[PDB]
Amino acid sequence: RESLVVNYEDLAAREHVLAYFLPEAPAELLQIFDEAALEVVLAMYPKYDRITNHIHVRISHLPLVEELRSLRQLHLNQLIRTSGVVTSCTGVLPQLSMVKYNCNKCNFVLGPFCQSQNQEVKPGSCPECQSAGPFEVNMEETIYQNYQRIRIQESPGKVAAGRLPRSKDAILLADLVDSCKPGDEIELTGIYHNNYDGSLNTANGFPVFATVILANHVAKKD
Amino acid sequence: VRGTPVRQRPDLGSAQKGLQVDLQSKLVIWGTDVNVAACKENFQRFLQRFIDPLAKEEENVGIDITEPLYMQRLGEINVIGEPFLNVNCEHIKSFDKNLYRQLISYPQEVIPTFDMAVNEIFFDRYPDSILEHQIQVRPFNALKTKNMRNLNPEDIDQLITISGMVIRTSQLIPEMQEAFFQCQVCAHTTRVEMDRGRIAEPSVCGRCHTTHSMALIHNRSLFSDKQMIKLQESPEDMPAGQTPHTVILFAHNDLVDKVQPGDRVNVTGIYRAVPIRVNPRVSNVKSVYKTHIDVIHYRKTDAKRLH
Amino acid sequence: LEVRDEVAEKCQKLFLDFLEEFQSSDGEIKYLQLAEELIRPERNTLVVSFVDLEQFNQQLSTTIQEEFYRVYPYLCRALKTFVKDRKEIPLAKDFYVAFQDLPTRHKIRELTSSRIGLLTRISGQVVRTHPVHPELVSGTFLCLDCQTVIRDVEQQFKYTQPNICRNPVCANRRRFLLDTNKSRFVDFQKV
Ligand SMILES: [Zn+2]
Ligand SMILES: [Zn+2]
Ligand SMILES: [Zn+2]
Repeated sequence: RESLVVNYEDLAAREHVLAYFLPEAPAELLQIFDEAALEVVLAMYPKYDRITNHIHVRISHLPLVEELRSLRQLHLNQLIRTSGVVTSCTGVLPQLSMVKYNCNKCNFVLGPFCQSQNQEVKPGSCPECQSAGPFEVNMEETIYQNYQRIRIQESPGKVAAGRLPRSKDAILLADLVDSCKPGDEIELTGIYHNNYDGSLNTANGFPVFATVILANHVAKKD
Repeated sequence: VRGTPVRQRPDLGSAQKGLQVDLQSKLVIWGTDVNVAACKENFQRFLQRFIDPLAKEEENVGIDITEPLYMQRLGEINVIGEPFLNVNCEHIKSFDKNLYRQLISYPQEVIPTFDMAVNEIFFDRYPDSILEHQIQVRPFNALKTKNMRNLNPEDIDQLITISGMVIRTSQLIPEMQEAFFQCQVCAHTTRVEMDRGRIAEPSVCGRCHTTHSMALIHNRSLFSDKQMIKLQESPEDMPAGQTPHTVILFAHNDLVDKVQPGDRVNVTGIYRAVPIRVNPRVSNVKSVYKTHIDVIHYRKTDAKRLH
Repeated sequence: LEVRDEVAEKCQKLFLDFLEEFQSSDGEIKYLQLAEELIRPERNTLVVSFVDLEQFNQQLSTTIQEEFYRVYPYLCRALKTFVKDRKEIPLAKDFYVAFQDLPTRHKIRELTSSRIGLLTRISGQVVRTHPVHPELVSGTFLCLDCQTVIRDVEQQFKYTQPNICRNPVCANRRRFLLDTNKSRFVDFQKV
C-alpha cells in the first residue's frame, strides 16, 4: 500500500513536540517521517525495498477543521484539515518524479533529479560535453508518480445565508489518486500551498497568488 | 605461471585488439599468420631442444655446451634473479626459419608468446623460484640491416638490428601505467590500467554514484621509465653521396641508462613510424611520418674492437 | 561514507604515539621539547630523526618510507594534534614533518619511477634558486553558474579547479572563480 496512516491524536499524546511542529512546517516533517517510516519498514521486511522504496505518512484526525471560506494567507505553508464536495477530478496523469534527461548533442543521460512540486527541474550543463544546449526527457529511464487534480467546494448545507460556495484545487500524488470521485463528500488534509508558478506576473492585474492544496490524507464520508 | 605479476612491456608498444581470424570456412591473428598456440609450442620446442653445433667454448662462457643453451640460461636466471632472457635471432633462424620470420615481421605479437612459453618452462621447472616479475624474452642479432635508410614503409613495426654510436641520452620520462582515481566526495579509490595508450577515466563514482567526482591523483599512480637515445647510425653500406644518419631510440624501464654517450652499440628493436602533430596544441598530424626505434636489446659486443 | 585510508590512519596513530612517548637518553620527551618551539609564528615544521623513528617502531618507519607520499598528510595532521593538545596555536595553522638522518642515500641516476611517492634522500649541487612565492595548496572555488561554493579542493602541483560542481543539477566544469581570501597557501621555492 506504500502509505502508513498516523493518528494525529496518538502522535500528540505520545510526542507533543512533533505534533506541535507538524502543522507549522509540514513539508520537512513529512519528509522526515517518510524517511523514518521507510527505515522501520525495511527493518521489519528487508525484502520490501524492491516494492516501493518510499513510504508516505498520512496524518489523520487533525484537531482544527477549516472550511474553504476561512482559508487566508495566515494558513499558507501549513497542514490544514477541511471538508468539501469533489466537483471535478482529472484523470490520473503521469508526473515526473525522478527525471533522466537525454542530452541531444552527445546522447549522454543526465541522471535523476527530484522533480519537486514547486518549479520545473531545468538541468544545467551536460556533464560530458558541458553543453547547456537543448535537453529532452528520457521517458524510458524516468520514473513517474501518478498525479491527479481535484476541485472541492464548500458543501451546500454548510454554505449559509446568501454566500456563494468557495472552491479550491487539490493535488493527489501516487496514492491518493482515484480515492475520490466527482460528487463525493470528503475531508481533505494537506498543505496550503502557495508557491509553484502562479503569481499573475503577466501584468493582467493585481499580484495575487493562485493557491492549491497538496493533499496529504483523504477521508470519504460514507 | 606461479602467480608472479606479468609486467607490462612498453617496448612492445600499446597493445592491440588481438583479433583472431579463421582462415577457413587455421586460427591466425588478424593481419598476421602467427597462431599464438603454435608459436608458443614451437618456441618451447626451440628453448628445450636447441644445441649450437659449431659453437665455441670461448664464445660461450659458463655454459655447458652439450646441455641445452637456453635451459642453462634459465638456470642462471633462477640463480641470479633478473627475469630477462636474451635469445639469439640467429639461433632461432637456425632452429626454424619460419619461426624466425614470424618473430621478425610480427614482434609485438610473437614476443609475448615467447614470454608465456619461457615462463611456463621456467615455472614447470624451478617451481619455487621468486622473481619480482615474469621473464621477458629479448631477441637480438637479427639479420643486420646494413643501412637504416634502405628501410621501406613495408618494414614498419617489425624487428630490426642496427649498429650505431650513442650521441646523446635524455633524462628519464615517467610513463604512466595505472591511473589512480579518487572520489572528491566519498574518497572511494579505483585504478585504471593503460588500455591502448588511453586511460578511460571513471566518470562516475562506484561508491556514492556521483558523476564526474573522480579526480586522478598523479603521484599515487604506477609509472614506467622511458629514455630517448639519439644515436648516430654507423652503416656499413654507404652509397655515393649519402651523409651520416641520426636516429632516435626509446628505451623502457630496464634499458634506461644502460648506454652512455660515445658507446658503440648494436641495437635490436621495433621499427616504429609515428605521426607528428603540426603544432604542439593541435591534433592534426602531417601525412608524412617520422620513424624511430623502440629498443629491445643492447649489444655492446663487436668482433673488431676491444672490450 | 568518506572511505577511510586505514593504512594511513594507522600510521598517523602510531606516529602520534611515537611523538608523545619517544624519549632521548635523558629520558624526557625530546619531541615534546622540540614542539614547544612550534608555537612561535614563522615556525611550522618539526624535524624528526628517521633513526629515532626506526628505533621506536621499525614497522612504522618502514611503512613511512615505503608509502611516504600517501601518509605524509596524515603525519602532518598527527603533528598538528600533538601541538594543539599541548598549546594554543592558531586553529588555521598548518604543521609539516621534516625527516632527516635517513640511513640510505640514492643517486639522481637511480631516481627512477619506482621511487615515485616513497621517501628518499639524494645529494646534489645547487645550480640556482628561484624566489619565495606563496603556493596554492587547497582553494575554495565559487561556481559561476549557480554560486555554489566548492570548498577545499587540493592542488596537485598544478592549478586544479573542481572536477564538477557540487550541485547535482549543475554540471559546471569550466566556470569557477577562486576565492583567494578563503584558500590556504604554503611557502614555495624551486631550486
Ligand atoms: Zn552532452
Ligand atoms: Zn564517491
Ligand atoms: Zn554549479
